[PDB]
Amino acid sequence: RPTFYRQELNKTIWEVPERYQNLSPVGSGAYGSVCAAFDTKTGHRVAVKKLSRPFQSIIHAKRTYRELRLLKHMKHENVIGLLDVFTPARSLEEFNDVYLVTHLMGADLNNIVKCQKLTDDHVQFLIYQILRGLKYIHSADIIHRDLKPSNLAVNEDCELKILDFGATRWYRAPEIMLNWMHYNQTVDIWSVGCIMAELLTGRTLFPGTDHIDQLKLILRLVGTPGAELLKKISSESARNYIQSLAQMPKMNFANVFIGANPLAVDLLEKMLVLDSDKRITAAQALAHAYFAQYHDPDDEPVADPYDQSFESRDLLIDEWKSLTYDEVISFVPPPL
Ligand SMILES: CS(=O)(=O)N1CCC[C@@H](NC(=O)[C@H](CCC2CCCCC2)NC(=O)c2ccc(CNc3ncnc4c3cnn4-c3ccccc3)cc2)C1
Repeated sequence: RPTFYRQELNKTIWEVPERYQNLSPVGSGAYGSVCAAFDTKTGHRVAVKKLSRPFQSIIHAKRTYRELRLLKHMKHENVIGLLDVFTPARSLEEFNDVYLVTHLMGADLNNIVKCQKLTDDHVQFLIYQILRGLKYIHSADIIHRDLKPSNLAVNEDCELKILDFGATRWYRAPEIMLNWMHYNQTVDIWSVGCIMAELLTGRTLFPGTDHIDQLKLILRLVGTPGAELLKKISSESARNYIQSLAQMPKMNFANVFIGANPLAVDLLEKMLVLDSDKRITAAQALAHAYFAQYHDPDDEPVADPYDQSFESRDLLIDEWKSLTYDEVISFVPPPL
């Protein structure tokens, strides 16, 4: 067990191993309780996040568990990984505080776009990397559900990591804003479509004042729902609403991206599909011709089996808090 040290940072008690020095608060608050540190073991900068009110309720307890269970699983170049998870607690009796260590983020994809006007070489490479990360995540039966530029970290090499820091609206698949039952991984693909369009056009594709405004901007671009789609909505009320919000004059798809590489527009067209059963998968996307320059199949792995069975459980804080401790004590850092 390592030696820890106390610290007040913005009226917040920060106890960490001494290997993590120069803790400095980052994200102006909005990213939760996060500090930039210096990993003295490796001499790189890192992010320490102290988890906030982690065992307050069943929901918070179970959510603390899922996160640690997820971070510990992600061993892929285009997805966030865990360098370190620690607690000051010398026992389960005392366990209340959880700290997570990751690479420090230099820029989100948002910052990138503010900095520079991206080329088609950039857009190919960036989207290739998101779809690669998604192929891995999807293989483990994990859906991101909140893919957006602020959750995409991008380095000096334009190398990219998918993460979730916790406007979502702009990038959200339409089935979710209509609260339909059926939900597949391709909700993420919709988001990649929205993100890619933004990288091509430099503007929010569906900049919707509210969710109803959003759904109008979508349906005028991706068409009044087809016979095929409507034949999969159950409620008369829902079907009448969906076709009721598709009363904006229809728009021409390729018109919206005049100037873009046609191979890009071709790909966008297979991502921004109303019918999620007919929307392309991450693994198919990787084989699209727009990624000729990068797409290597032998180098686009799937994840290992991910035990998600805890998702279905109604347990007590002390079960959640105990399963969490198990996972903290038993963590094995990645190699350097
Ligand atoms: C459903 S739920 O309810 O469980 N759900 C609630 C909302 C938050 C969700 N988070 C996660 O479950 C994911 C892990 C799940 C994976 C993520 C990848 C896709 C597949 C699923 N967790 C993460 O992705 C994460 C991110 C950062 C950290 C710590 N690291 C930083 N935390 C803040 N800020 C930072 C840094 C680094 N740099 N910066 C930074 C910020 C600003 C400026 C400079 C640097 C820790 C964890 C969980």
